Amino acid sequence: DIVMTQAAFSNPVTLGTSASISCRSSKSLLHSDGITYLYWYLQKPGQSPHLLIYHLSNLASGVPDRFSSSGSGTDFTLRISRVEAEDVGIYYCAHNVELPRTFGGGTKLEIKRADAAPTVSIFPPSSEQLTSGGASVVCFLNNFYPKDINVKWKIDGSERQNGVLNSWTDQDSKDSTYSMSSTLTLTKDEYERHNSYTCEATHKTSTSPIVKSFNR
Amino acid sequence: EVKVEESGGGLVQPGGSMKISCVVSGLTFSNYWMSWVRQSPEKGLEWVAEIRLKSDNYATYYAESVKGKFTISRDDSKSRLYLQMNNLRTEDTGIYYCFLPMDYWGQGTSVTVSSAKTTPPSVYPLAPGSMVTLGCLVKGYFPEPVTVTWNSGSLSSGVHTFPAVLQSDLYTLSSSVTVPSSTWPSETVTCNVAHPASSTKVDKKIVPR
Ligand SMILES: [Pd+2]
Repeated sequence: DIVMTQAAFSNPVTLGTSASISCRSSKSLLHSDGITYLYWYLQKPGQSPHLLIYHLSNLASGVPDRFSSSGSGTDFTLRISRVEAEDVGIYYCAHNVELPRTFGGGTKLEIKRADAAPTVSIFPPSSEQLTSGGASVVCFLNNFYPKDINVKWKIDGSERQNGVLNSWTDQDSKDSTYSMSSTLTLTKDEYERHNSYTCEATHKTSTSPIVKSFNR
Repeated sequence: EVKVEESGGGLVQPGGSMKISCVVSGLTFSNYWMSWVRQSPEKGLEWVAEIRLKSDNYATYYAESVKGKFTISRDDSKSRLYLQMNNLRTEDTGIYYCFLPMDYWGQGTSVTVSSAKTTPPSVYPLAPGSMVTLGCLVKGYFPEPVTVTWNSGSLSSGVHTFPAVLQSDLYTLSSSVTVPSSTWPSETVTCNVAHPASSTKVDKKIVPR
């Protein structure tokens, strides 16, 4: 099989500046017919891949001319001239000179933007969930930048790690931020043994955590 | 323009079988080559099978990892492609796309190969105890995926659904929506959750506590 090699990640790219994505192929893709059969696909978050560039340097219909591509039979470069929020996603290179058809691993474009503090919201368990015997406490830490962030749960002032599960979104196509949910999963039995529930977000945008709480 | 739309995915036991298909519109189907490409976090994009045209005696090609297991076929009169997948293993779990080399992709259909059982989600409203943030907790389901929308898709901006987390062979996820304060509860906000594998469609109105 032809191996298409591309790095997993790009150094974050400031909005409005240049991104460059490399690919190489273990076999020349330059055909006797003049064409280099190298293709680029973009997979935006939650989307299917779509064709970006074909035959090395040709833009697919609708693709913005901020996109361009160059290369030999074996080494290739995708350039986006002035990156926009919408361009985030995973960029895949592919050949079309034989079977099997193979793809590169994908290179994720990260956008760099201004630091943004998270907006924190905490939610007590629904009456419905409590009827079912469950008590999950949810905390959303929304639209922050950069990606790195910490959440701490407290029950009646004491730190709780047991039953905490965290999930991070991919970078937002619109504002280039990230969001994270932290869910504290309790049984109704344990939830009703305490009163005050707190989630605290620590992010580089302040030395003080953003603290949200409720009393049961 | 061209539309490629897969169906037939779901859950099956290791050793079992599945048959998926896609229908293509907006081009003359019989004139295009047809392939299936699967996507898993472990292997990325993986081409698995391709079928050529009636003039090629419907010639077929397979990835070495699935030869003998998978059978690709097409019904030009119905504009439909099929993949028959036998003796499935856990590693055959993935999103399967119809890929018309090299220009078109479908939206994928999810195939899970697992001995765990299908379980529908329980859906619970997240209400607070200038903008207001609401949510839906979708708990205790198997397999992936679920889809969450808000007001049947009307609320699209200010929404994000977080990746599902697996515990004890059940998934949980949440979705958050942020709207202006005046609008809710005055106007209704409802999360709509679908879990194709159990044929569950649920709507949960978010009401003030
Ligand atoms: Pd090889």
